[PDB]
Amino acid sequence: GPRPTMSGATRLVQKRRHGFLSRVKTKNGQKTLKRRLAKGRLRLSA
Amino acid sequence: YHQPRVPSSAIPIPNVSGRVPLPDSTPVPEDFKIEIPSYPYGPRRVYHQSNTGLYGSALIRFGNNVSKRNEIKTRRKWRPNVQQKRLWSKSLGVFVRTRVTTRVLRTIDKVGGLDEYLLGHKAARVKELGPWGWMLRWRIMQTPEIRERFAKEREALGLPPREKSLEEQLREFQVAGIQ
Amino acid sequence: EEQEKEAKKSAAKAMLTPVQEYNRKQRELRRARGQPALTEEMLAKIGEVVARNKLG
Amino acid sequence: ATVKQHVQLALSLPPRLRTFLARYPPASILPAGADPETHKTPYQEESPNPFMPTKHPITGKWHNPKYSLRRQAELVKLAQEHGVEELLPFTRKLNEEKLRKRVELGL
Amino acid sequence: ASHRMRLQDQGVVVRLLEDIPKFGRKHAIFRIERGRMRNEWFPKNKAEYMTPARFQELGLTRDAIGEVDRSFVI
RNA sequence: UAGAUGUGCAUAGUUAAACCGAUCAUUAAAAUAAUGAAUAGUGUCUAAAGUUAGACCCGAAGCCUGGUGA
RNA sequence: UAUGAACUCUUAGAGAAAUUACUUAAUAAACGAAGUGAAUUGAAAUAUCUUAUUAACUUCAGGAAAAGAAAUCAAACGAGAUUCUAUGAUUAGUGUGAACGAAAAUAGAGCAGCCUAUUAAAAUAAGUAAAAUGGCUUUAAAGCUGUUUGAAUAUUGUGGG
Ligand SMILES: [K+]
Ligand SMILES: [K+]
Ligand SMILES: [Mg+2]
Ligand SMILES: [Mg+2]
Ligand SMILES: [Mg+2]
Ligand SMILES: [Mg+2]
Ligand SMILES: [Mg+2]
Ligand SMILES: [Mg+2]
Ligand SMILES: [Mg+2]
Ligand SMILES: [Mg+2]
Ligand SMILES: [Mg+2]
Ligand SMILES: [Mg+2]
Ligand SMILES: [Mg+2]
Ligand SMILES: [Mg+2]
Ligand SMILES: [Mg+2]
Repeated sequence: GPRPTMSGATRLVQKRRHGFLSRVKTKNGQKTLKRRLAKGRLRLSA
Repeated sequence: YHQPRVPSSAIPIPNVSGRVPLPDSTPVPEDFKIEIPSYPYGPRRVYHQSNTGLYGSALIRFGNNVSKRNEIKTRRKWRPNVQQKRLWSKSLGVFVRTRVTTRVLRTIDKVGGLDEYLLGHKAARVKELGPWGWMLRWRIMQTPEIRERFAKEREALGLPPREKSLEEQLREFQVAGIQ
Repeated sequence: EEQEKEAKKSAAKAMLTPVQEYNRKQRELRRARGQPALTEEMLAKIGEVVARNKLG
Repeated sequence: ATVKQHVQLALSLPPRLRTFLARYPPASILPAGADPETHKTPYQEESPNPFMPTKHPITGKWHNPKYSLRRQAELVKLAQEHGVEELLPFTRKLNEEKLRKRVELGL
Repeated sequence: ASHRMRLQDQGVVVRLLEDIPKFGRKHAIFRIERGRMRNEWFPKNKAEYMTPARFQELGLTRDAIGEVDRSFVI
């Protein structure tokens, strides 16, 4: 069953894993942004 | 590679990447670089190992490993016979170290030396030289032998006599550095 | 920005062999010769062949 | 007046033919008292026959003809429709050359 | 014996320039192993490669290739 | 004005096949000796169908590739 | 038809994008070529095969790119670059099978030829053609290719098919 995995979760780690700079500065991250941008997303990261 | 020092030339043999860093002893003006003209056909997008040696037209090839009974296909690779040899350059007068294939070693003996293998103008050769072979070509062009050889071949073709060479600029900096 | 780009694209002209410099030089002169023109006299003689091979 | 009509027939040919005849004019259309070897055209001096291969004197290598065998047939097929096949130089693609070689030797 | 054998190289044609002892006299054409010419003779300017262009300037033809004379003496 | 051009099917059969041909094939030469095979096709529409495409509809566990996440 | 204004981030460097600190700093996706390259699936199992030179990934490039004026096809008559669509063709052919699968030619869309290329390139092409061997492709040819070897000089019949 599901677990409470977001307990004690900090917003500093949200920006280091799923932030914007963690994608534009990487090879695989540019695909995510280019994929989410072609779909029309407003929230490209975090 | 670790190339030797040219006997009577302040210009060192270019680096694999195309840079020509001069020693600190040689006085150089501020913001000065020895930029080699770009390779016409550009680098090789596959098998970057060939962008740093005399590989001719050889690359890494992919095929199959066919079994004996069922002829089951398995992907394998064919690598060129790349060796590291110290080739003699008459113009430079030193042993230029480079990675050359055994097939290109025969072409060097067929044309009459490394200098004659780098000065070829046919399209099939400029492609075989590659970025590295194109840098050595530029180097031997600065030597006084090739400069005095092309100046003689221009008279046989009815061309006018042919401004300041690169080796002279470095000579003037050693002079200007004293005053 | 473009002047330093064409001077960079055409920077390899100093690495040309004496033969390569000769072919390009001859081409510069050949383009100046132009195209030969057909004089009215020659044009008139060409019309005779056309008329002879069509009418008689 | 007949002369003005002839000049109109020469200027009515396709530009492809007028261009070829301009740089490779045969001795037939040249002036009466003129000589073939003299007053040659810059194109003719390079090679008398553009359809035949020429061996460079300085370098012992054969230069391909200025017009390949395919292009030689386009001019013959284009020159024959306008009655100007007599002005083209010798060619293995000429209608009379293909027929003479067959009748002379045969299969 | 067989109708097909292993492909081997016979050597590179070279023209001596300094009268090497035990091999041949000066201006002697013959086939020598590529290893010695590429590493010992060519760097020391003891010989030169006989390219088809070199054959024309010297006026000789490909039928002028000699043989190695091990018994040569200065 | 004139000329030409644009798949196809059928009109001749027979045999493994060509030659051959209202005849052809086997008979190692042939031959009514014997046996078999000969006369309306073509196009369109309506409908039912064979074939390949998801092929009447719904439904796996799994396999591979590229990415995501400690 | 002209004209004033048109902030911040992606997008200087750093960073937890729309901040810092500076400054008259600035280009997504789809499509294109090459390189690499599966499996489900079908064969009523399954190895060759098929799925498939597919999907996907990587590099490079432009508004398109690639390709292109025959070392092409034809067959004893002749055609005359490349590209797209259809017929040819459930064909020739290969494959044990399952299946895979051309070209000539025809019709249409476009049509453009050249080296003096309407952008500035060749002194006519040698480690090349080709052979053996290991693979790819494929009908055994042709084409691509690692390794080891390695030619000839024009119809006055040299070279490739
Ligand atoms: K078949
Ligand atoms: K083959
Ligand atoms: Mg759990
Ligand atoms: Mg925790
Ligand atoms: Mg590499
Ligand atoms: Mg050996
Ligand atoms: Mg029939
Ligand atoms: Mg930044
Ligand atoms: Mg900024
Ligand atoms: Mg088709
Ligand atoms: Mg079965
Ligand atoms: Mg040629
Ligand atoms: Mg080959
Ligand atoms: Mg053959
Ligand atoms: Mg061939």
